[PDB]
Amino acid sequence: PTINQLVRKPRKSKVEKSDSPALNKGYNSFKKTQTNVNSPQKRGVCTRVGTMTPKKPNSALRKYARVRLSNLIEVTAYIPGIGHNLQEHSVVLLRGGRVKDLPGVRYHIVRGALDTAGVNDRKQSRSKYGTKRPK
Amino acid sequence: VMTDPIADFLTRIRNANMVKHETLEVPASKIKRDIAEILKREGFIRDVEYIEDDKQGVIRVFLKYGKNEERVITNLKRISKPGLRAYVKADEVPKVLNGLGIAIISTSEGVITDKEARAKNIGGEVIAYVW
RNA sequence: CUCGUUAAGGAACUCGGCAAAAUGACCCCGUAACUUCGGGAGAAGGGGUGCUGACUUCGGUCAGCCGCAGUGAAUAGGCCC
RNA sequence: CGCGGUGCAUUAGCUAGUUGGUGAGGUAACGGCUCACCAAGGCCACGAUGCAUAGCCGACCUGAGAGGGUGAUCGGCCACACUGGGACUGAGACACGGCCCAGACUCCUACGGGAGGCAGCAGUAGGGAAUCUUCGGCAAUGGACGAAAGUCUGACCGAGCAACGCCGCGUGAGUGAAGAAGGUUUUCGGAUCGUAAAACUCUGUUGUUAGAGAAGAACAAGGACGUUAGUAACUGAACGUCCCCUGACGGUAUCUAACCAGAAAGCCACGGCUAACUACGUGCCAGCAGCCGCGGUAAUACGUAGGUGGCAAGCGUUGUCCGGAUUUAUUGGGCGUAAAGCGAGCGCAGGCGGUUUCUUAAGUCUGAUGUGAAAGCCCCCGGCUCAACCGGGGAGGGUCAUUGGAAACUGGGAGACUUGAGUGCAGAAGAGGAGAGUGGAAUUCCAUGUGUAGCGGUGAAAUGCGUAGAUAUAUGGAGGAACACCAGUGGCGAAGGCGGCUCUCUGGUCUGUAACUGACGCUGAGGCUCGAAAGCGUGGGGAGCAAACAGGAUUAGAUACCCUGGUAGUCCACGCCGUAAACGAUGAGUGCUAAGUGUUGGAGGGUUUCCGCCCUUCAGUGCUGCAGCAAACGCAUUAAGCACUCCGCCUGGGGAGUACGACCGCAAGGUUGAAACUCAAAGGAAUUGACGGGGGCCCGCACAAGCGGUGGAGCAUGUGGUUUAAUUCGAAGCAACG
RNA sequence: GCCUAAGGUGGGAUAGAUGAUUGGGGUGAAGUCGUAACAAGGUAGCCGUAUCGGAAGGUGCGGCUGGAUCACCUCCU
RNA sequence: GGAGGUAUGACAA
Ligand SMILES: [K+]
Ligand SMILES: [K+]
Ligand SMILES: [K+]
Ligand SMILES: [K+]
Ligand SMILES: [K+]
Ligand SMILES: [K+]
Ligand SMILES: [Mg+2]
Ligand SMILES: [Mg+2]
Ligand SMILES: [Mg+2]
Ligand SMILES: [Mg+2]
Ligand SMILES: [Mg+2]
Ligand SMILES: [Mg+2]
Ligand SMILES: [Mg+2]
Ligand SMILES: [Mg+2]
Ligand SMILES: [Mg+2]
Ligand SMILES: [Mg+2]
Ligand SMILES: [Mg+2]
Ligand SMILES: [Mg+2]
Ligand SMILES: [Mg+2]
Ligand SMILES: [Mg+2]
Ligand SMILES: [Mg+2]
Ligand SMILES: [Mg+2]
Ligand SMILES: [Mg+2]
Ligand SMILES: [Mg+2]
Ligand SMILES: [Mg+2]
Repeated sequence: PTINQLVRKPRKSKVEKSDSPALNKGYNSFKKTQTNVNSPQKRGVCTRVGTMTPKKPNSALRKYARVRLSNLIEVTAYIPGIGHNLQEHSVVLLRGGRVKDLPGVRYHIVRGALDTAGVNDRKQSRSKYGTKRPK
Repeated sequence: VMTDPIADFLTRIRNANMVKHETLEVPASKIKRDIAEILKREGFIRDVEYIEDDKQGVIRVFLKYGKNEERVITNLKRISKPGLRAYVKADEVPKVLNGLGIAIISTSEGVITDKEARAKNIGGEVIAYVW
């Protein structure tokens, strides 16, 4: 471009965006608007717990939960690990991160936080999946 | 048209240098005369001569080669394009190739080198580097 | 039967707002969707109107006065989706 | 008051005390600050107005820097005090813990009436992913008041909670083997956990206990003296020197001594990117996963165990910012084929601009002066047992400001010149365009005769037409459309596009000429115009061709390809549409840069009886090709090379040229033009293979030419199913089945 | 008495949430229907437009080569 | 010698 062009219209950068828009918003019941807040984790209520079939190179029953967030955005997350204490209406805590198998799951569920029971008999990579030491 | 006869002069030099021609002829102006004299007395050219004709003084150049083959000039480049003109201060005077080339500057004193400018503590418009 | 008033409410009447009531003249402001760009439109919605002196450059205007009320009575669209 | 700092034009108009003036009023003060009167001005594409967003800054994080992002703690300016308004008091408010009023919200009432406003420090509820004790003292420092003691002070000093962060020390150290047991593994020999352990020697950072016990404190007042200038004179004021007393923290820091190795290490990862490997279980399930991707009976990728590696009182994970990302390229990118050159032109505004004298000094360069607070970054110092931290000093920081010079360059102004641009003279070419008419060939139809059984069509046929005279043949006539040869990577035009012939009107281009103007030019958003074919409106017309459609065929089907018919439409005039593989898939302009060859229109020259040939030169139009360019293909004086000016355009693929909005349109739909969500690819060029209902060459019981068989019967044998207690297992196109 | 906040009424503007129903879009190991494109993809393909049709797509008009094959002219080597 | 025009094939591996 010519410098005249670059003054008549400047370089307008490639607009960016997040891999987790649901975490980057909030809600005040008074004015009832999306409040933009950069929150690492959130709370939600599992509105469904089920299984899904992953993409073609893989084959499995991937455990998901559809969840109703504090900010009233409904979100599909993954239940990592082996086993869960979850049901519909079960309070849950959510963190970010894709699950490359299904597309519609941009989020993960956290273990050891709330009604989510810690994983059972997991001794390695233990902070992850949230289960206390075997003494 | 000729919106930049200085850069036309520089590019004509570059083209003749790439084909390894021996001389040049150019419709001249006083700034071209200054630049040609600087190159003459800095070692990038063998010789330069003038021609007076009614429309405009022609200036002819006689280029320089270490051998039949080797070139003294490698490439030039104008910085004040003029679409974005380059004015610089006595500290922001460029140093072409750490002193192995030369920048050509115009100042209150006149058309001079980065040597003289960075010595006198003046600056001005930069119009050409020479690798 | 033809008329006139009516407390509070106000279509609960009724097949159904039937009938009656309300609006109604003039000046000014302002006037939507839609549209065959002509209209819709007097849309809607509002305000003002009497008398007496000054004032205009002749209609506007200012001040004052009286009344519950000033097209003071009669005659003149109910409107919108 | 200058200047500066955020997004949208899918926001182009905005204002009316608004703009200015004459008066008057008003404020601490200027002024439309306010009122009247007079006038209609004023702001804006250098982005006004509107919408959204936001306290600004020093500074903080990152970065080579340019820059980006943030505005927490500390400091500065601003604004607010339940929401809105208004004043009073006062030097100072239109006042957090003041007043009045309106509103919302709550509280106490004896039910008559009152009262309140934590975004002060703590603290409660709620929201939330989540961020503190309803602590002590005014000893310090600072502030109000007071003559002073002193009173007040949730400012502030301190303490408390939180591994929230940065720094520091720990969690013992020495000796101790071809190496205890046990764990894991094993090639069953051994290997590793491993000098790690046990054992012996030492220590007490730390911890427990007991003693000693700082600074931070300066003071003020008070008791004493002394000096000054004021004194009629002493108290007294100012100044100096002694005495006097003052600590929440806290009996904490700190120091000493006694004692115990004793009470004190975990987190993540180990397929590659990435440092770090085996065993068992599991078997595309369980699960892993930042990306590539692991897992389907032998998983260094799941889970566990052992082992190792990186960090360490932390580790890991999410979320946010920067960088890498030159992935918005000023530094610092591109547009022939990958993303992208608007379809093309005419031109307002702006951007840029030939040579040159003089002038200025807006830009530019430059000296000095001031300021850029402190804290912070950085450099040198110094104190905290070092370090963090703390303090001192310095440095730097501004597209900063005033003054003072230069002026080379850009700009401003007064000129001057002709090369650029254009006018004039004379010539050249041309499907250049619009209007008008005219033509011969051919088809179709009609008429007249000849003549009579098929014509037409196909891979096959068939539908059809034809005995009522077909086809065909010969002579005319009507009607429409297109122009054989010439005709050519030839010509013109900005493009689209334009081929018969003549005439009317008209445009641009080229060559010389060197008379004339004398930089007048180029680009050109936004606008205006033109603009293939299809298509729309009105009315004509309609020969042939031909969507739709019909029928015949084909086909598994055939809403198609084939055939026979055939409507709109194709054509004319006007008005709309405004799209294209609108392509040289290459914007316009200018200049420079080997050569070769043809060719179109010219000009000049040297010959030639002219013709013609040759040399030079301009403007185009093709091919080959050097340099250079290119990812390659390819380009190369008709650039995709070197350069400069301007415009348009791109920032992965899809969603999507969609939606919303606006404009345009009779309508169809066009122009502008996203996001959500989704993938880790999409793509370009080229290479090797393979393939081809692609070509060429060749060969083979491959076909052809032939002979004899299998498939049909019966039996033998093998195979598949099926039955079976079992009918053992294997073999499955050629290449399993005597 | 002027000025005046709040308030009421009125018609508009603007931004968002929700909305029966509907439209296409994207993703999802082994569902269905054809086989449109890639070779001459078996009718060369694609671009624009119109029209048709279950669907790809087909047909007409115009354009392009980002078109394979055999047969002529012009050009260059 | 070369250029311009003149029917179907499960998913993964
Ligand atoms: K603010
Ligand atoms: K306020
Ligand atoms: K593992
Ligand atoms: K028509
Ligand atoms: K082949
Ligand atoms: K074309
Ligand atoms: Mg009544
Ligand atoms: Mg009723
Ligand atoms: Mg009635
Ligand atoms: Mg009346
Ligand atoms: Mg960088
Ligand atoms: Mg308060
Ligand atoms: Mg490795
Ligand atoms: Mg793991
Ligand atoms: Mg295994
Ligand atoms: Mg492209
Ligand atoms: Mg400072
Ligand atoms: Mg047409
Ligand atoms: Mg070539
Ligand atoms: Mg045979
Ligand atoms: Mg037999
Ligand atoms: Mg045999
Ligand atoms: Mg096909
Ligand atoms: Mg095909
Ligand atoms: Mg059809």
